Amino acid sequence: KENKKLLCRKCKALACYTADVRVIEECHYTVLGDAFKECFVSRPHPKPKQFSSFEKRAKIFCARQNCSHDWGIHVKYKTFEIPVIKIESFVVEDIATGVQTLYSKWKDFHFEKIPFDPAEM
Ligand SMILES: [Zn+2]
Repeated sequence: KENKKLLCRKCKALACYTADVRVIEECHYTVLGDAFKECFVSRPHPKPKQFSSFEKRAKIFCARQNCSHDWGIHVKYKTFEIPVIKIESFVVEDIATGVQTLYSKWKDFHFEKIPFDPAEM
């Protein structure tokens, strides 16, 4: 469908657009672009889990002051350090109507799911 906005569930700030999204291994969504790196901060994790396709390194959070809502983890995939976000952490809003949706699982959120390509980086 049309491009869509993802807002910090807790603080509503603008995180990114569906267009910036890319999918790794079919069920891991990351966000291309520098703009997005301006929205979250990484906090190292002392007891990182051990996922299958990537290596966890930290939890990322809304940069916003007095928000710091949990958005997801930051990882090493192949040779890139990239974020991996949780849909539940956001609110999907349609630009032209402001209708906002709360998804709990990407399986249910339906947009153009472009497979992550190292080209774009
Ligand atoms: Zn926030």
